[PDB]
Amino acid sequence: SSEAKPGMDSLAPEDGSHRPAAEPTPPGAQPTAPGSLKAPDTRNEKLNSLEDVRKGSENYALTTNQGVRIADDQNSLRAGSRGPTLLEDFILREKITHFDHERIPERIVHARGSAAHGYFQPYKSLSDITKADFLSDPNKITPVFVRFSTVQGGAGSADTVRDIRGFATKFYTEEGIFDLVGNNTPIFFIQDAHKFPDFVHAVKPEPHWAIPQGQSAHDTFWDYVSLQPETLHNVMWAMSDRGIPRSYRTMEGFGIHTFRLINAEGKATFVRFHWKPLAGKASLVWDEAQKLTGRDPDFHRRELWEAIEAGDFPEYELGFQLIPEEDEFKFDFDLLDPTKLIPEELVPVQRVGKMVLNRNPDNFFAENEQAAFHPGHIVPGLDFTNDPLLQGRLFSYTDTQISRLGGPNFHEIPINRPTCPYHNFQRDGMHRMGIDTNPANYEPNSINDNWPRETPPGPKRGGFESYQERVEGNKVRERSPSFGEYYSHPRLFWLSQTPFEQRHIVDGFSFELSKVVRPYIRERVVDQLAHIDLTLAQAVAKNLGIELTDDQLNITPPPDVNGLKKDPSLSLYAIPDGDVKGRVVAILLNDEVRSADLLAILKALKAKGVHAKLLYSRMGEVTADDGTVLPIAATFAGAPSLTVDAVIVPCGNIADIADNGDANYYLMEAYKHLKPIALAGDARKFKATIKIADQGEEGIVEADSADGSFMDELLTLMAAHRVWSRIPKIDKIPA
Amino acid sequence: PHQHQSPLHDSSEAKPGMDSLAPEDGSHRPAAEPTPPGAQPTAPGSLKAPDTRNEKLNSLEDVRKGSENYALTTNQGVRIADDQNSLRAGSRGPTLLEDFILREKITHFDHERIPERIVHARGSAAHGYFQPYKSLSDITKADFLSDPNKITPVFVRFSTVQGGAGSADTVRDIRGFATKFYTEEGIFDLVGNNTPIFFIQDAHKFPDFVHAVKPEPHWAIPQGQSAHDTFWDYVSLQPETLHNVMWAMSDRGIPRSYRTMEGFGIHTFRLINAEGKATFVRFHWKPLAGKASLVWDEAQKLTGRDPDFHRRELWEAIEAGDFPEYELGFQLIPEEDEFKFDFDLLDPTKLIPEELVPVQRVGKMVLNRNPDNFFAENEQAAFHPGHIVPGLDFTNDPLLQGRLFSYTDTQISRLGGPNFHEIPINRPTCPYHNFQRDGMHRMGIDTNPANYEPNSINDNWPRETPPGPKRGGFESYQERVEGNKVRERSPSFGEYYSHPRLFWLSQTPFEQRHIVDGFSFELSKVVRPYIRERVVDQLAHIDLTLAQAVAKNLGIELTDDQLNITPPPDVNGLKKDPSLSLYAIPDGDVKGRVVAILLNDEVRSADLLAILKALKAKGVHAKLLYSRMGEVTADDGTVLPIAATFAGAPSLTVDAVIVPCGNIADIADNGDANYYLMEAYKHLKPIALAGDARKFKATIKIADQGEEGIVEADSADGSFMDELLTLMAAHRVWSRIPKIDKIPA
Amino acid sequence: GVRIADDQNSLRAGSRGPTLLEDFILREKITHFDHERIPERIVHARGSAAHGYFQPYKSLSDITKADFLSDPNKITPVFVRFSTVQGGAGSADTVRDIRGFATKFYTEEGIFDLVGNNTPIFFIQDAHKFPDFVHAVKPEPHWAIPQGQSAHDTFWDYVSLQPETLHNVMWAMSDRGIPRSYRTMEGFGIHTFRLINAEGKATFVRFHWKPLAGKASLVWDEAQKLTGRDPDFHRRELWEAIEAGDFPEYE
Amino acid sequence: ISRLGGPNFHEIPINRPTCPYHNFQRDGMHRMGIDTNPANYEPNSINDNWPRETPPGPKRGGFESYQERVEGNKVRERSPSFG
Amino acid sequence: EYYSHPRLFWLSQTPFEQRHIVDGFSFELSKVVRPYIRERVVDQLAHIDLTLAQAVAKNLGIELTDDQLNITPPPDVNGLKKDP
Ligand code: HEM
Ligand code: HEM
Ligand code: HEM
Repeated sequence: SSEAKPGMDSLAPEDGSHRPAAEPTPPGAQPTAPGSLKAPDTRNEKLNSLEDVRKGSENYALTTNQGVRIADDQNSLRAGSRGPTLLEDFILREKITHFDHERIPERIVHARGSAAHGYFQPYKSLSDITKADFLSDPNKITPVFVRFSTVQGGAGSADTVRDIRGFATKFYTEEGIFDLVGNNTPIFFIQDAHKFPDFVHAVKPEPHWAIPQGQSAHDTFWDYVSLQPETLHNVMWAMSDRGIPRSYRTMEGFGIHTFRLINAEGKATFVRFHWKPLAGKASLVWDEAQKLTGRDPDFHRRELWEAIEAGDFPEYELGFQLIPEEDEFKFDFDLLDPTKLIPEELVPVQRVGKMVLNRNPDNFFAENEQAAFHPGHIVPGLDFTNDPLLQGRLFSYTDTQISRLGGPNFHEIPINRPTCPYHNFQRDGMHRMGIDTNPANYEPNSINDNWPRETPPGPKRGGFESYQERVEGNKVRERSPSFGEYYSHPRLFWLSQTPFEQRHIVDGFSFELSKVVRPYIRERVVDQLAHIDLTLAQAVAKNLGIELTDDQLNITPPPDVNGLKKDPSLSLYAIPDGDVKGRVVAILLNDEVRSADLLAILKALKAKGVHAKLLYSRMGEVTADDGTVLPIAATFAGAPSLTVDAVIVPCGNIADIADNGDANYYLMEAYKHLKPIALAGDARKFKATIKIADQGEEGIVEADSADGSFMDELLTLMAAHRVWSRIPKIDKIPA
Repeated sequence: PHQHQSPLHDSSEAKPGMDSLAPEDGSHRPAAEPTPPGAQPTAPGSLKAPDTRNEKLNSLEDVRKGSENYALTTNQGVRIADDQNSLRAGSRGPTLLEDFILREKITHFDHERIPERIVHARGSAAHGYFQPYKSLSDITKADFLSDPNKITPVFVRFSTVQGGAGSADTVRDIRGFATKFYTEEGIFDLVGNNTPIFFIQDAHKFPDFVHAVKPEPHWAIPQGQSAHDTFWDYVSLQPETLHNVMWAMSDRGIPRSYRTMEGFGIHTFRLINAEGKATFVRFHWKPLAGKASLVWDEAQKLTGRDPDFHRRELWEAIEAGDFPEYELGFQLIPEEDEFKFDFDLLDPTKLIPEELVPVQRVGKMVLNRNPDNFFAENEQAAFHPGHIVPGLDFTNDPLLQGRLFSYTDTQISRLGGPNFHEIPINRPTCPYHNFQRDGMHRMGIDTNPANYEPNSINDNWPRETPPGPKRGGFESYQERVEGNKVRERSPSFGEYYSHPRLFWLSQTPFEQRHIVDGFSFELSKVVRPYIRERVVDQLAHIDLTLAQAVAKNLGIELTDDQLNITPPPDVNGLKKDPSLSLYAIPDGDVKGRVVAILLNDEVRSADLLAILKALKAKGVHAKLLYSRMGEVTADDGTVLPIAATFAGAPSLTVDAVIVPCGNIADIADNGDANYYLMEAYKHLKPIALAGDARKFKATIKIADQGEEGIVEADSADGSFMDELLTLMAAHRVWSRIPKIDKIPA
Repeated sequence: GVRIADDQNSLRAGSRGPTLLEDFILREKITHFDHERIPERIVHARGSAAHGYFQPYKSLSDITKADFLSDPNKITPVFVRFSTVQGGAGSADTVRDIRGFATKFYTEEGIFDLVGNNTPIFFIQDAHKFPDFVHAVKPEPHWAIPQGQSAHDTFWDYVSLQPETLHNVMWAMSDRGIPRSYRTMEGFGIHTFRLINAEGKATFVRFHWKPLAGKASLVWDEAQKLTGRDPDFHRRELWEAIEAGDFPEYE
Repeated sequence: ISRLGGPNFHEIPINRPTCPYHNFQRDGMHRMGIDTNPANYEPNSINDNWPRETPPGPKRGGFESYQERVEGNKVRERSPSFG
Repeated sequence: EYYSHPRLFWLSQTPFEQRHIVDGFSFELSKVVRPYIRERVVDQLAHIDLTLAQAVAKNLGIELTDDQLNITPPPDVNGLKKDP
């Protein structure tokens, strides 16, 4: 009955094993913790400015929100032991009221997201092309807050779904907040913002039954796509492995729209923003990603948090595609068309700076959930263009943030606050934090000598002025004829893919269309694919039991994009960029592990910054051949192959795990998913479960012992991400 | 010199770069020192009195925003170049959707308003401090009452009840008097009214009573008035309302200032000491400035001439250094004495007569600083009687019981969520730590690994604190509860006429006349005559003299049966209690009062010098009035600045009128000057006439020999000013009442 | 009520010009879209519902004066929502959790809501502990992990320190925590309530829902993998059974 | 939106049109209207593209803005004619 | 009283249902990072049923103390050992 009474006092273990070490530790070594407790020495101007709202807990009394000390937090106030609860229990009512009101509306789109703190630093001054203060000095450090997201799913949906990913960066500049709100693909599905609710309604769960969550694999999405060919380009990206990234650290970022850079002389240069991952480009395979939404719906959120806790800081290079004003009409596509990409072969990405994400938040709700990004948040030195999708976004973000964040003072929520000064004549509104002392709440005023005052535009610390673009035309609701091309960009993307990426696009479309109940929708989508590429259209049609007509086989292919048939920068894997730091290997233990193998495996993995998870049939410990006590991180079922990048089976008492269904399935799944597998000594007997002949094959590392050559072979395979050459062999594998 | 021309006459007013617009002489800036009302423009508290400070005011510095020498920016910190124009395609073209500066500015403006308070929507607030006279550790373990040297910052909001946030101050209504104590052991809110009782007994009836008093639902009329059918319909059918109605119909319902009214918690609460002993308590606020009220005609007309009179007077008194001061008082009743009275201690429609249980002086509260921003500090302030601290507890009073639920519930929608305690004005100054998370507008960033208890992950922190003599956890007094679950009023509450009778007989004859006139005026506004008759029938159960006088004014004749109604009994042997009268016991202070001085084009400087010297010595303010603004020149050449016109600052706004000598012919035939005196005369205010100004006695129908309340002499001097200040100490000239009815004003 | 001529384009100054603030059609369409979401339920945010009817077998006037239970021919329309507890509105169906079973009875004498779960008991004894228990089971505050799972430190920390939770924990750990369908689980009001008859006599009562389809549950590996292959499995099965005429029935 | 608690303020009885109103807008706080349309987007084939756009015409036609000619640079500037 | 109702439930289950309860606890506790929490939960299970606690402990590499093996089972519920 002591559990139902005040107080329980000290409940922590005497050994202090409840507390995680405040130092970089590998994933699973320590319990995860709020950022300021895990890495207190990791700081920047924004993190430091948040100290005034940080609340501790240690050695403090439990109180009401009014500061009244609570004596009993286990019971309601009642008339007797077994009596009715009394209306006068203000402690119960305050505690329950706050609980009852915890939830706020989720984001209309990108509701599912994971965020981190970091910093940006430019390589050199960009004063020749932009007067933006954050890009003016190589020694200028700009704090950032980045949120990565899916699009369709709710805040409680799964991470490894097939979707476009959001990549939003809040720059806390000395001249205002700049939000770069992008996606992991260089194009969007639609051309004009007016269609945004139509497209979103089509991709989102269907209105009658609210199915499916985090999936475009349903009738309404494909109905919209079939009737709106402008969507075909982004659909091609979503159907590719781009739609299933391995991690937020292994995907690209793009602003999509052409914006303008404005220099001190007033010269405008067209710009498209890019984020290039230091970890390279890497994606999952469909079966692995779908099953991973089951085994770990928080996979990406977890991987992001744990990489930062390990010191494997996600790093991205900021890049600009720069086009002079006089080159506006030099391309086959309209620069203002967000369904069109600018090929890197035509306009190269100029590396401008680097962003490092080095600290997790303290409280997910207060920092991540309440963060408000808006592409309308630009600074002097930047400007918009007439892109009709960007134009509409400018209205949307401010409007949605009012209801989501409960009013017009959302900029006063700590995460959203600028670190630079902010002063104006705006007043009141729900939850007003700032107390204005200004005698005047209007301008022009004489009572406060007209302060705060306007600042003229200038080279630095000047007021914002829009680029004086010449506008000529009649007031029309009309799409520009220049935007009326829908097939060349999807064709360019398709031909830029490797044959194995092309197979994955075919399988992506085939799987999704098989989930469409109305067959005519499938047929209409296949007809659209025939206007892109006949090989793609035939391969999808075959998987759907659809036969193409003679007329469909005679469809003239769309033209090249300014002479380009393909661009290898559009492929995830064509150009190698694979880094092993931060990757994870499963190590399948047995009851009498050969310690020499394990010592060599771990030493080689550590040298490359590759993590390991020791797996067994149960938790606790196992004892090696030399007496070394090995702690078990998880079971074979607990941390499936889906969650790792490679599998290593060291030697020892193999008979212990040879007939274990879970051990054999672990290898079969990793095999099917094209993951590198390494087998030492008697572990080579597992080749039988994966149908591999005695002579072996590429992608299966094997030797008498785990040593120098063995580990170099496995790490080289890990640098290539997956064993693509294994694809013809997986179809026979029951996994 | 005084011919300042505008810096803007052309298209430059539509362009950026208007730059410095303040006058070169710096006359735009008010002096950051105590100044009398109207001497300087009013200003935010931190700019007017920067040296006036307390723990709460100091803790608000982190959210205070400046302005001087700063760039005009968006809420994102982006410097604005042009705040005069929208972005358009050409100078005569359409506004562009891409104008984010316009949209942010208009969005914030479009969302400025929040719901007003359901009741007490009209209010005025100030910062201050409380300090107890001595330790009260024998009766309460409350930290704020434990040491005479312990200073507790306060935030007080005074209010009306019925009217909206934009309604008038000098209405006939009950007034709210809410005090937020920022104690070291939590926030304690003492949420009271200016009368010792409420209209109703059980909280379940609160929406019925409020809906009846509020504007009628079909047409939303009347504002700030109980003078309508529904209110009197409810009163006529609910005799429990009669006691507070008597207070509302008296001059208590029309206070002169928030500084000149009493405050009461109404409910019996409990004080809990370190030994666990409970003592029943009723809270009182005793005004240092004494008790003073307006008269009906004066109050009603003042809602027109200055709907902001009380808000204004409160703000200016603090700016002048005439700080509102109130003594905290306790009526203490031992637990064993619970059933010793004719009335139920838990009945909020019953007062505890001071003759039976005296008010014990406990401490003093001083309001010494105005807020910086009315919306941020006053509008967003959230008071709740449920906000008690260890050393205090509730009782079973059925009105208090329901209040405990209401305040938290209303504050969620009014203040946009459960984090309203994070709004700067509402924040405790003492530590606050718990496992509550999220909610709209969450400011606090919790670093605790645990958001639950019991927990081992944070070694169970924050932790429960056992109850104790000081710094202990809150524990409810272990009151014995015995009875069946019932929706039933206690028979003990079923007495409605003795307390209204006690109040009535405690009033002076002139206060009694004002109660009769209050009821008569209000009931004359009721359209359905049967309602008037039913109310008169209720008055006959209180006092026959009262009922007959009201009935006469309404053309109603009392029946033989009504004339034979047995009067209600005394209250524990008391027929009356002089503490219930505003004026029976003198307590009139002159400091902070205002005198209108009616100037002429050639004022006798000797009179004006003597008048101003004597007023200043007593801390009485003066306003120099004339037929126009600017200046007038005295007989000796002294240049006199005019504060307002006769029409601009009417007699309603002042406590007394002085007319010095000089060129009286200049103002003798001025309608406004004569009406000024006629109005002040009708409203029973002291009037002083020097030399040729005595010719004004003809407009007020006063004989050559004069009368009490009219100060007159050959010149304004020592005796003249002492006579006027003695009249001002008595507040009004009650003896003048029989003469005012013939006055056309 | 204004007829729209073109729902494909924003209003702009020229075919490649800026969007104009005067496009009231665009702004209304985007404003509504921008404000579609409302807060999800604090608990039981993931749920699936259907319309139906209730009918008593005989008059229960001897034990209760409740009008909906007074006549065997009295048909009471119902709205039922089945749910999980921990997960968001976008979380998966076949998680290991307790299930909600809420019934709204549209009676002739007012709405009666029978708000129950698929287990006969709850985790805790006093409502004061509800935010403590919920915060412990929900995603951890620093990183908002895990979704739809009690398989994390804070939940088991609370359970280890609060033995009153053990009973409902046993039920959650059993196959009761992974039902095959909402049609194949029991329902309970958990609390003892009172029935009051016309003579004023009180009888203590505990409410039960007995599935006509019987009791059936998944196995853990299947339930977990099914949160991946079909996170909408229960919502789908409920909708489709109704569309097929295989009406969920409960006594 | 803030004064009336959401985007469905047109469903408040006084604000309701007396003429028909049908579109693809959904949800929002206090949604009164229960949409039966299988589609909540356009173009759609699942509901044969209904509700449909109406071309502008003499009566009962769709709204079209007057094709005013716009010529000028993007400026934050008062017209001298207003001075 | 916290153990007699969990025991009644446990004893009312089929051996395959009991195996599934053991596996439920084992899988969940394997996901708990702090080992002392797993041990404290196993200690609670020992106050319910020793067969249940031992089976969960084995899957977690936890060894029950002599004191834990000597924990007296909670009483039956009004004479019932099981309710099918
Ligand atoms: C280039 C095409 C687009 C991109 C790259 C994009 C990207 C994003 C991203 C990354 C977020 C989430 C930011 C966060 O982490 O909180 C988001 C939020 C959102 N976007 Fe966009 N978006 C696009 C187009 C649109 C359009 C056309 C509209 C509407 C006209 C729109 C309306 C919204 C809204 C309402 C939100 C939720 C904002 C909030 O609640 O704070 N987006 N978008
Ligand atoms: C002794 C009888 C009563 C007294 C002295 C009293 C006094 C007051 C005062 C002074 C205020 C305004 C606080 C401020 O300045 O912000 C107020 C507000 C209010 N009162 Fe009472 N009240 C009484 C009874 C009730 C009852 C019975 C209820 C309902 C159960 C109630 C509900 C409210 C509500 C809902 C507000 C608005 C508070 C807010 O919006 O922050 N009051 N009361
Ligand atoms: C016998 C124990 C309990 C049972 C069976 C139970 C059951 C449920 C169910 C089924 C719902 C979802 C109704 C729906 O489909 O919308 C729910 C909602 C909820 N429950 Fe309970 N509950 C219990 C205890 C609690 C406690 C102790 C509290 C708080 C003190 C609580 C607070 C809530 C809240 C706030 C909601 C959301 C209601 C809404 O947003 O409409 N529940 N509960």
